[PDB]
Amino acid sequence: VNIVDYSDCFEGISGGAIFCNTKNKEYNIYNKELIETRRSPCSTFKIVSTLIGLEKGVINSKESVMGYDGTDYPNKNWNKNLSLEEAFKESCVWYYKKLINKVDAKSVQNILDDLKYGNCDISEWEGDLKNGKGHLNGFWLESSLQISPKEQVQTMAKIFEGDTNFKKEHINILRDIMAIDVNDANINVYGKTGTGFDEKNKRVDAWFVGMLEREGDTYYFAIKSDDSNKEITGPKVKEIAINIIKKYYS
Ligand SMILES: *C(=O)N1C[C@H](NOS(=O)(=O)O)CC[C@H]1C(N)=O
Repeated sequence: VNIVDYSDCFEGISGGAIFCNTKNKEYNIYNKELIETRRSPCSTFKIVSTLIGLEKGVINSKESVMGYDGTDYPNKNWNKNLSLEEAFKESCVWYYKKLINKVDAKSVQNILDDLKYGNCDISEWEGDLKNGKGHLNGFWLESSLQISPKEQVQTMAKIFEGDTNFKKEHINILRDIMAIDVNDANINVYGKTGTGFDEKNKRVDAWFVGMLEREGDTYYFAIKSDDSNKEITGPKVKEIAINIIKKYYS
């Protein structure tokens, strides 16, 4: 377990990082206190909810659709019968809300418990209704479910090392749709951003969680900001993560 200084890459933004290679159990940690602190996963939960939907047969493949009903949304790309692959990359809220609401709460509870997914607290199934966004809410978006960056890495590793009961075919669908292009063909990067604002503490929850493969070695990682600046988003934290990968993991 190595404590490291990645502050140079964070360019003044408050956050932490954890990279884990489970082959040689090398844990690299920047800001250990933050890395151990549970927060809402926000849209990073789509990694797990995709697998839930696949396992329960709500969806079947990266082409699978959820039956768009014509509702008007400001994001162009949400206004169509988009596939799993597109809904994942566009973080289409209605697609993933419809998906999870076809699954009974006990099945979700048991999968989160099996994955050790943070506090596994789905008690506020409907999410943070006080923000006014109604059905564009859920337990995973600044609501009851909370997970630490370290626990995210532990979950990612369990899934992608094949230590869960999720089907290999379903894991590979997730892998496909999480693949990122980082303009470096000598590393494969996979991940998902998340963005939320913690109203209680007046800080962002900005995430980039995923994995990294470079010549036989795989690193599971989670980068997380808790800055008080609302301009700090998951996309911004993904930039930071990419800088760290290019600097230290090439
Ligand atoms: C998830 O974090 N969300 C869904 C969507 N995607 O965010 S991302 O660009 O960080 O991946 C918009 C923000 C957020 C939400 N408010 O639902």
